[PDB]
Order: sequence, then C-alpha cells, then structure tokens
Amino acid sequence: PKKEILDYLFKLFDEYDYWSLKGLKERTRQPEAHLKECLDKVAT
Amino acid sequence: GEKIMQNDRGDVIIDRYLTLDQEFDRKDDDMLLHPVKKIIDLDGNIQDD
Amino acid sequence: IAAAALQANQTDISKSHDSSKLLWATEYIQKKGKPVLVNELLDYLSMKKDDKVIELLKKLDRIEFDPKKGTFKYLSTYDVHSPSELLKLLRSQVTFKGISCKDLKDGWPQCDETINQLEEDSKILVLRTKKDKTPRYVWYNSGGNLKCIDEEFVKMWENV
Amino acid sequence: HNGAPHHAIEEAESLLQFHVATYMDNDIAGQPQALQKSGRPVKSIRARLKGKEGRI
Amino acid sequence: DRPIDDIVKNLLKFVVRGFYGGSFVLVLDAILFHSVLAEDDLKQLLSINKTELGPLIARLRSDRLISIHKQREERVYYYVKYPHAIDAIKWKVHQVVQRLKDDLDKNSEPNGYMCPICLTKYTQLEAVQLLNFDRTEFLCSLCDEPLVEDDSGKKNKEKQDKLNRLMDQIQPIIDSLKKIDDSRIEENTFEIALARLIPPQNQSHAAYTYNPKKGSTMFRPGDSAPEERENEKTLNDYYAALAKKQA
Amino acid sequence: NTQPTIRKDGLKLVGSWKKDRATGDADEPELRVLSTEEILNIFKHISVKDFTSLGF
Repeated sequence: PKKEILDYLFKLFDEYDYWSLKGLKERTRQPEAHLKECLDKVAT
Repeated sequence: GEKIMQNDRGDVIIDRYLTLDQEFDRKDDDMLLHPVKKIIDLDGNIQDD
Repeated sequence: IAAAALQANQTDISKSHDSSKLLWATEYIQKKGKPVLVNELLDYLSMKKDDKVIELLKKLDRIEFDPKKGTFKYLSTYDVHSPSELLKLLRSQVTFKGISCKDLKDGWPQCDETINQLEEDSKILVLRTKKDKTPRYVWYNSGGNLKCIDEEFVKMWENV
Repeated sequence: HNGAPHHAIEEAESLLQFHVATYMDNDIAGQPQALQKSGRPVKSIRARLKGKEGRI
Repeated sequence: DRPIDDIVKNLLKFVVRGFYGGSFVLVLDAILFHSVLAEDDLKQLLSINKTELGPLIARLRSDRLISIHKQREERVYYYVKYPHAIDAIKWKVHQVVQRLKDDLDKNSEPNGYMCPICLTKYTQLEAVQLLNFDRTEFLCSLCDEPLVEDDSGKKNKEKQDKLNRLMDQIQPIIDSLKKIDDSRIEENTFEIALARLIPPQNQSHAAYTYNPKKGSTMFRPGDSAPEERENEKTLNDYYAALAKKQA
Repeated sequence: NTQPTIRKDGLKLVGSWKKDRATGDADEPELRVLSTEEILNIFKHISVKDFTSLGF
C-alpha cells in the first residue's frame, strides 16, 4: 500500500505540520517498519 | 604614532583587521627590500671582518 | 494473468498529488542510467503539455534539461568518478568535513573500491568502522604515510 | 584515563581522600562515620592506639 | 607567518602520524587546520561523540600538547601551548634516547643467569657467589637448581640496530628541534589563537571571543609566562544642449 | 600577588581572594577549592631557610 499511504501522508502533514510518529501511527495502523521508511523518504 | 596597550580595548570589529594589517606590513616590507650600493652599504661595512 | 492483475492495479497518472507524480517521475529518471528525453516523460506520465510539474522538474537542480536535445539527466551529488578528481576535490577542500560513501556512490558507484585502494595507498584519511573496515567520512592525507613507524617501535613507544 | 566528564572526578577523588583519611583515623569531626559490615564501625589506627589498652 | 611555525605544525603532524593513532592524527590535523574550537563544532565536523572524544583528549592533556581553555559566554576551547609542548617533546625524546642508550649499554654487559624453577633472574656476580664446590657451575640458593645463562648477547646487536634505525626515523624531528633552537619561540595563548581564528563553520554555536574579568586575581597552571557612430554622439550633445537650455 | 583567606571545611580547603583591586572595591572572593597538587607544588617551592624558620 505504498502509494496510498504516500498520498494519505500528504493530507496528514497538510492537516498538521508537526505531525508526530505516535499521531502518525494511530492514523495508519500499518506495519511500522514500512511506515518509518516511507516517512523519511519525503519529510520528517 | 601610538603604542598599543592591552588596557585599551579598541574596537573589536576594526581590530579584527590587526593581523591582516600585520601581513600587509610583511608583504610591503618584502616589496620594499632592494639591493644596496656598496659605496654606502653599512651592511658591507659591518661585514668587513 | 499477473499482467492483467498489474494492469488492474495500475494507478492512473492523475494521482492525489503532483508531488507524488513528480516523485514517481524522479524514480523513473533515477532508475534510468541515461539522460532521457522529454518523450520519455510523455511516455511515463500520460500527458503532453508543459506543466507546473514539468516546470518545477526543470527548476530541480538534480534534474537537468538539455537545451540541445531535451535529454533530462539526473544530477548527482558529486561529479567525481575518478580518483584523480577525488584527490583534486580533497585538495580543494576548505574545511575538515568528511564525506560519506553513499552520495559518492551516487554518480560514482565504483568509489568504495577506489577508496579502499587509496587507503592501501595511504593517500587519504578514511574513517572505517570497528565492526569492519567500513569506509565513512574521508579527508585528504595532508601528511605522509599513516603506516610510518614499525609495529615494534610504536609498541615500545607506547611503553614510553 | 578514559572519558572524564569532569563531574565524577571531584567526588571520586573526594571519596579516595575520604577513605584514606578514614583508614588513618576514624575519630574525626562528626560529619562521617564510615562503618563497614556489620554495624560496628571500622577501627582505624588512632582507635588501635588510643588510651585504655590500645597498644600503649 | 613564520615558516618555523609551519615547521612546528608539520613536526606535530609527523610526530602524531609516527607515534599515535589515526584518531589523534585527525584531531590534531583538524585543530591545526582550524584554531581554538568548541566541542560541539568538533562533533559536527567529525560526526563524533564524547565517548570517543574522551580518551583522545585525555591523552593530549597527558602529553601536555594542547592546552584546554574554558570560558563562559561555559564554552570549551583548545589550543597547542607551544613551549610546554616542545619541552614535553624534548623531555620525551631525551628520555627515549637515554633509555635506549642505557639499554644498549646494559645489553653490552654479560647477560646473566636465572633459575627457571622460581623464575628469578640472576646476575653474573650472583652466579659467582652461587657456584658449586667443583668451581664449574652455579647452583640456586632456594631451588638448588643449576644456573642457566641469560639470552641477551645476540640481542646486543639487535638493540643497537633498533636504536640506529629509530634514530634514523626520529631524525627529522631532531632537525626540526635544531631549527626550533635556532629560532625563538613565542608562547601560545587562547587569545593568540583567537588572533589567528580559522572558522570551520558559519553556524558555530560558540562565540570565539575572549571576555576578561575585572576584580579577579584567579591564577592557574598551564597559563604561566613569568560616420554613423559619430552621429549619435553629436545627438547626445543635442540632448545635452536642449537639457541645459531649460535649466 | 594576593592571598586568599582559607576556610577549613570538611576534608578540603577553599580560598577567598577579596584582593580589593578592581576599578571598584573588588567584592569578588574566588571561592576556589585549592588543589592538593598546587599545594604540593607550592610547598615544593619553599626555601630551606624557611623550613628552619617554620620548624622543619
């Protein structure tokens, strides 16, 4: 689900620029290692 | 013509150029060096013996 | 049937974000080892007109347009692919900041072997790990050989 | 010899000086007592040599 | 500045490259390439930690090479005290020379003996007083073991050659020492290194300035020094003539 | 130079150099714990003469 969570992340940081990992995790419910490698590829 | 003193604080911004002026002095002295006529050469005079 | 599944799962180029489209485009540029023309982009993203996306891709420093032909080329971190250029860069260094092997592999994938043989030549100041000789931040060998005095003399020196 | 963060040095040397002071004497101004196991305090040389059957 | 200072810096480079670790080489090269530095700037440049930094800094303090400076702006700076550094180097090389020379002198002596049962060495004289009644061999006092000779006579030429080649390796240091003794040394201070400040960063946290204190007498060691183209021209003059007319 | 006024405390020694030589009154006593190393060095720097005066 790489591409879907990628666009979903773009709305999410658009909602809040200081979006934390814990706020990211509850907004995803996904494999976390897959989650973490996606986040750093684009932003913080 | 003023002797420098550590009691004086100076200006830090202007006094950052102190070593730059020093190496300017060295370069200028290097430029100013030239050979001297033996008719008046005190260095040859003191290098007599 | 796998191709049909992939075609069904193929997301249309109208992505949710032009940033996502441009990210996939930069993936397509990076995965190609040649300066690819604008027709390659028109192949990849199925649109013809010049876009804000295309304009920002031109504005990207890492993506260089060719005024001669149109071959968009990826621009790496370092334009050094020879040890002569590497030594010239090291001699051209202005501070003592070291340089990672990863962005040097970018553009010059056969840089790690070059780094290893330069260290065996003692021509560099490499940083290697303690788990293994894994090269890291490097510096120019300003002085002579690192392996200078023999092990017994260095040993009795440490006794000193 | 290793990494010295300059905030263990002071108490480490203070402990060293404290303990050699204790070994020398344990009859000092009453800020420490410096007992061992068990609750009987360690006798130092002054306690070994004090009056009433201490060695003299 | 003076080339003798440059010889001093290259001497330090050679000394560390020949007698110390690569981390020491990197640290001293960086702090000579730059000036007095803060610790976090060093962590930024070398991507290092206090854990790695500790033993190296401690060894450099132990050899009296780099004076450590601390000031409140507390910010910690580091500079090579030149006279204490060269005097430490001179003392260490003198000690090494005397040590190895006396090693060669002692190795020119007869090797001696030992009793391997007690693993205790015995001198030639101790062998003389521990002989048998046969006046042939020597018996131990405790283990009653026949004394076996020490093995250093072949090592005499080996230690001589090690001395010779070590002097050959150390000879550039000797020459630099000779040129230093020819020169006259000015003692390094923190503010002297401030006068030759070499900034690595444009984002350094530390204010590399000296801020003195009045009303203070605090004394410490390590700081002691006891045609067509003509037409437009004429048309330019036409505009200027009209411009001066209204004025 | 100026001397402190030593305050005996615990198992160590602190100084206080009032020193009265600022542009003002210099009300800055250097509350500095004197190192055993510097006491040793300065004791090494005493005259024989001075030992006899002090009764050493």
